Amino acid sequence: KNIDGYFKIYSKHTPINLVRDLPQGFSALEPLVDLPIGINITRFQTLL
Amino acid sequence: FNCYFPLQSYGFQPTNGVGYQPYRVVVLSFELLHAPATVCGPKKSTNLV
Amino acid sequence: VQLVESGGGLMQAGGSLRLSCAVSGRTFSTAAMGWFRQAPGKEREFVAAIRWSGGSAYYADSVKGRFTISRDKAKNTVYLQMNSLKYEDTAVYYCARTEYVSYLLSDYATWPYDYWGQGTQVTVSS
Repeated sequence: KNIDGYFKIYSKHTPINLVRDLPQGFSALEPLVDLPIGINITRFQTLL
Repeated sequence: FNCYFPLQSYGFQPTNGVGYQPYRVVVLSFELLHAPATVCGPKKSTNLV
Repeated sequence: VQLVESGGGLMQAGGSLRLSCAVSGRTFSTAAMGWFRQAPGKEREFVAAIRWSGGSAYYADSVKGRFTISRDKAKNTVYLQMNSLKYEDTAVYYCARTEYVSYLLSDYATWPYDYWGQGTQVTVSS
């Protein structure tokens, strides 16, 4: 989430055993990064 | 007509009235983020009790 | 800062000439460039102006539909394409430059410019 020019990045890693879709349950994502970019963002993309 | 350039120059001559003379302006804004505080004052630190 | 004019000279009526004016030396900014002309015994007279940003042009009535002013920012050069030449176009043509930014383009017709070229003769023959 980019708020007031600051790009906050939270994340969480967890082991899973499922090939269908998101496992049902609950887990919280902890903040890892806050970049003071001030860059305008309206779109994004993934790289594999 | 009804189509103007949005900007205009200042007329800064040394003989201009103080009201029209150039003034340099600096604005300091302070910020606490969801990140470590890295800007600090000169106040000397002390041992912990 | 120097304004170096070139082109022009002699051309028969109905023909076309192009004037160039190159800006040399360190500039902070350019607001507009202009062409003026002075015929013998007559007052120097506005011909055309161009805003450096955006390239909008303003013309004296006497040259509308005949002359085109244009700019090459990368070459720091202004041009006057002088088409459908008439005897009345015979004059010394002067390049001018200003850093004064007016919101109002028509101001460049009457604004006193800061920098002037040496002048280039245009002579229109029969």
